[PDB]
Amino acid sequence: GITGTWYNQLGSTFIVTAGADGALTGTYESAVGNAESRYVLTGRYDSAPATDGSGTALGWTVAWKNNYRNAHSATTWSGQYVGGAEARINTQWLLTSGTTEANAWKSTLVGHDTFTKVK
Amino acid sequence: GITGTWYNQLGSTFIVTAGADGALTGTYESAVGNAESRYVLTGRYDSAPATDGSGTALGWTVAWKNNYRNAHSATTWSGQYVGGAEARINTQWLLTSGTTEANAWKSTLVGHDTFTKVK
Amino acid sequence: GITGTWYNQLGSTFIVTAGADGALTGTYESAVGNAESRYVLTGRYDSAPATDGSGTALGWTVAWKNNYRNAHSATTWSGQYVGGAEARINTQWLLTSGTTEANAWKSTLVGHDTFTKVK
Amino acid sequence: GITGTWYNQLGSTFIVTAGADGALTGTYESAVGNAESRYVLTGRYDSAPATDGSGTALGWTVAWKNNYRNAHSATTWSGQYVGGAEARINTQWLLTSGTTEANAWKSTLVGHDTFTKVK
Amino acid sequence: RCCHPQCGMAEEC
Amino acid sequence: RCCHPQCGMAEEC
Amino acid sequence: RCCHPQCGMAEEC
Amino acid sequence: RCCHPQCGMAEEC
Repeated sequence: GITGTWYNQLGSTFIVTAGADGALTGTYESAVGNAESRYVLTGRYDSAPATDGSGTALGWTVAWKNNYRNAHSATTWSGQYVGGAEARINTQWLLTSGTTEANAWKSTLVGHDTFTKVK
Repeated sequence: GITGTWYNQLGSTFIVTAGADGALTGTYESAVGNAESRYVLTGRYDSAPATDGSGTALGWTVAWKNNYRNAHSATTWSGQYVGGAEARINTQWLLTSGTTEANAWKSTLVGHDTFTKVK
Repeated sequence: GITGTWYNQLGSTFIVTAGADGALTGTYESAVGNAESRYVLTGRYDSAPATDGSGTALGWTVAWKNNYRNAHSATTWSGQYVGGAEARINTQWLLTSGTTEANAWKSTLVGHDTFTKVK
Repeated sequence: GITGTWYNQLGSTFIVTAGADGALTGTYESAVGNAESRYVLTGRYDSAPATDGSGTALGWTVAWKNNYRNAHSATTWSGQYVGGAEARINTQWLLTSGTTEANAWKSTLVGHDTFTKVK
Repeated sequence: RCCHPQCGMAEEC
Repeated sequence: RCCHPQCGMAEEC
Repeated sequence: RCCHPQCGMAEEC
Repeated sequence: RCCHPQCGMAEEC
């Protein structure tokens, strides 16, 4: 139920494939999805979740560098997949930028994204 | 400078290989390193950081399931690598557990880890 | 615009008074609001926010102890107030429980709440 | 054990008084302590913690505005107090800045501070 | 279902 | 308005 | 004391 | 270096 295209509420598109081994591989891109806006994503998920109605734990990372741009930062999303008619992936994320030692205290932003199968 | 063995203050060992393409691959295990305590880790890092003395942004994920155990959860670490005689990786992490809808509000723990090349 | 009753999406009610000095005082209670479910809250807000359309930064704390119950924990909400027809307070929170040194690593939960003037 | 002067690793000074009612009141200032760098702080703590060796949960807020300056932001610290010869307050914080709707996604920074009774 | 003030607890568990 | 990949940037700033 | 892989768990609880 | 009250700012930037 995880493999496929996901959309958040910020205009971003998440395309991912869930391997039988627990691997998550894919691309994170803008609403448009031009070459310069595509970034590699890699992650892991629980390939054998509980059957009591609990969500499926997962997480992935995207370093904001591709063959055209580099934002010297990386974001990690941590959350869970919930199946059903209204399937969604609820996450909280951490975006860390490369900084000098003096600015290390303000190097990390925190937020939350909800991804759905429909725009 | 990233490739190698890292140790945190909680008694965990992180062995990783930094690819030229920005990929991070490795294993996260206990201090002892027994087979049942080893988990696959995958992440990404900035393969072309700034040269103004800034750190290198990176992040990785570990889903807490291997061929022996399953904790139905996943942790993502977000932070930066700082080279030098006393090299280290300063991170903040998010640990999400698979939960029911009713317990979703308390599904995510937050913390911080500092990894060094020496125990 | 901050003084008054607020409701989150988890069945909680926030009653607060914003002082001219930047002080926030009030009570945090359940949907019902019985004596045993009421807790004291104290916080601070920017009493002279920008006029470029930016939100008003604020934060408050609630220690989960009253004259009847004690959960040995405290939550802090950090966010901003946005006025208008659909006024809201968007926050991210941290809930820390008192723990032994051995469990300190899992002492803090992170989440997000959105408060509105209408249920 | 909480009342008194505390110092973090960033060069900041925290002076607080813990009331019998669970209230925390004080001032957050720079190492120097000049008038323009002093800000009001208010919070809450567990006035009846467990006796099994667990820490004391607490939290406080500081809105970054005083009679001299205004940074249009507020920080909340959530953590626990641990008594003893080497007493300390271990915290994680959230710093939110007043932003426009378009910049709301990057309005909150996350970090951690450890306060001790000695510089 | 909720046993902590945070999730809107009303009845003690 | 958005100048970072995270907020859905398409056009460089 | 540790019963989760992240705190360095060696043996199951 | 520090231009925000939280990092111990003394003088304005």
